Amino acid sequence: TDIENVPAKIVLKADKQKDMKDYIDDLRTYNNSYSNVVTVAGEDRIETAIELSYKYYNSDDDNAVTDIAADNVVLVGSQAIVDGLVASPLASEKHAPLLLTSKDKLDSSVKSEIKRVMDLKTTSGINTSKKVYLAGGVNSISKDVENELKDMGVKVVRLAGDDRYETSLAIADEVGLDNDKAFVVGGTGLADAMSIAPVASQLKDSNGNMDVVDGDATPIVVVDGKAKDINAATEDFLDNAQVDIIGGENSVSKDIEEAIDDATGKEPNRTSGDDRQDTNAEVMKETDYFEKASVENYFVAKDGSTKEDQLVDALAAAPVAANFGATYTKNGSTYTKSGNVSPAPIVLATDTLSGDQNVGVSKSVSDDGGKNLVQVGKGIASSVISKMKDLLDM
Amino acid sequence: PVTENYVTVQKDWKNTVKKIQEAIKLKSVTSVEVSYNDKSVSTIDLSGKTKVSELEAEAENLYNLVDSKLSNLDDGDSVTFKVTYNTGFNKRFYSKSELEKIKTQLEKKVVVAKGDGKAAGLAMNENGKAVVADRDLVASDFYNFIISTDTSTGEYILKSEKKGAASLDALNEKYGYAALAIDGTGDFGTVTESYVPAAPTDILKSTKQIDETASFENTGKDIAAMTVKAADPGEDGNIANIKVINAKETTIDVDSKSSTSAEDLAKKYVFDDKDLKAVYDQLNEGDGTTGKYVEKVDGRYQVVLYPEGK
Repeated sequence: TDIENVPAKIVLKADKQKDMKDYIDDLRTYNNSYSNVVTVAGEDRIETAIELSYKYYNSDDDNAVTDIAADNVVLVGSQAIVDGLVASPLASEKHAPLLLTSKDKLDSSVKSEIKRVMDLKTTSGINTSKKVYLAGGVNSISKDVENELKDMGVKVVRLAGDDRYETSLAIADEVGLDNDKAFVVGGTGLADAMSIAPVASQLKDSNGNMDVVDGDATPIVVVDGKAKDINAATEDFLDNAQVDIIGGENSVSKDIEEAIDDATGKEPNRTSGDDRQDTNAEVMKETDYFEKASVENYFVAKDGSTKEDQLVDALAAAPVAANFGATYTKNGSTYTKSGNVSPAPIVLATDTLSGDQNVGVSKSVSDDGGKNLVQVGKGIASSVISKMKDLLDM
Repeated sequence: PVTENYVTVQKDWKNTVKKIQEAIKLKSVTSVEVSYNDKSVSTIDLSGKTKVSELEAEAENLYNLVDSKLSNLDDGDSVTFKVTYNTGFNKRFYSKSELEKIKTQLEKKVVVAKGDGKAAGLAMNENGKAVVADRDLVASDFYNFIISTDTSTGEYILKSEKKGAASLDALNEKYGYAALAIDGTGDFGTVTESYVPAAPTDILKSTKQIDETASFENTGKDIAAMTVKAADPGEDGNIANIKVINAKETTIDVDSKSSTSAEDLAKKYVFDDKDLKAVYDQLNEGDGTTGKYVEKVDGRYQVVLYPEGK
């Protein structure tokens, strides 16, 4: 603002140097707290994904992920976390939002949001770079949604198989194993996969550095961990890539782990806790994912303790958290970024916050404190939000 | 020559112009450039003027010029005064306030200090004999000081005068000069003379300053009068840029119990941390005064913050 437009002129008087410095420090704390502790929610899960897309994609927000028209969009069924479980790294690599629709009808709110993010306008045409991906079979997203999108005049690509295991492979094949690295989760590990979605969605060049312009995502593959081996299709995909398993032995057993060791020729790593919230905390504690005392931004979503389908909130927010701090833009025919990237994890908690998670946040947060705290969706108790604010010095 | 900036608000504009008028009547201001919303509209040059009567009129023209503008200033508009002034008493007048302070100081200055009596010095009357004095003598015991104006320029001036024979006699019968060590048993009129103050000839005004060495010099029973010498030099062509905006001014005393808390100040307004951090970082270095974000004024730490909005 210009001095001719400022609302007030504050004059601070003090006797001693200490009492003045302590006032400024407290002023800094509350100024950052009231500004950057936000809640992006809306009335239902479908509105929640729209709220995230409107704020962070093709937007003039100070912390938007992109401020230019998006070319791709990822669609997931609102009650099909099983199908679109690994859809987050795809959205992030394609520079696209992840939205939710109803299984039967294409909701009008989603219709409008797709037009806004893609910059579809009756005065101009849809060119050949405008694609919409569907994650799930016809029992996840019906043919009606597929054909109504085709009547709009955009490209539609359904990524699906005969079951969740085939479907995950279709999506992961689309992401690409460009850096010889993949993540593996169990068929029952819904929250476990959700804790690694923000990490997988990070964009890194071939030397493992953050790069939102040229980097690639890390695919996630779902396997049946109640078998003695892995099937051929899965084995064909993984090839010779370093594997990280997310979950305990009761989700991915030791014999599947050994199977991946022999098929790949590389000992698989594993991050796991005692329950959903402990595994969430362990991801924060792993230095390969979030280096110690260097995280500034944090996301919070529900853990799905009461109903598993509520994990979709984190599903839509994971691509945003992986690219927070930078903004994707153009300057002519050249794509570039604006700012610097500082990825954020997603803390999973509905009613209470486990002590494991408290250690996770305290280790990861930088010594200067937290910069941004985002609450995704409604239903989260304010107890955990105040506890997170205290942990972040906010 | 210094160049400094100042930001003032609308509800204190009459005081700000008053101050500029006061500097004009002291012959310090060379020019005043007035700008409306960063657009130069008028200029006042006081080069030829060398009399208070002439400077008073140009002071009035400044108030009449910006009266309706500043009185009806709207959110978003601004007025700027660019003032060029000189410093030093060889280039400006003494104000009445400055002369009244000097007068009090001169009146209380010590002219003859009380001694032990082991050599020549001040003696006091004790029942006919000269004994060690009970106090020191001050300039106001011998002289009286007067503030009037010059009949050529109209500037305030300071002059001194010998007290009346009545007041001086009342002193001659109690204190005197002993030209030899006093034994405390020698008659007063014989072992003491009375001090003789000189006739004042100097006046304090422009181009002059009080000469604290010569003034009230003691040479035996003689006392010199107030003496003046050439004033110290000052710099020419200092600039003060005073802006007037339509913002509410709020002052907070951190050392008070009722003051606004940093939490409640942060709910009302929005601040930039690049500036808050600039202040915090300066206060972690020495006394915290070296730098433009913190200063000491009237013995207190002061910091001025401009919120970006509410």
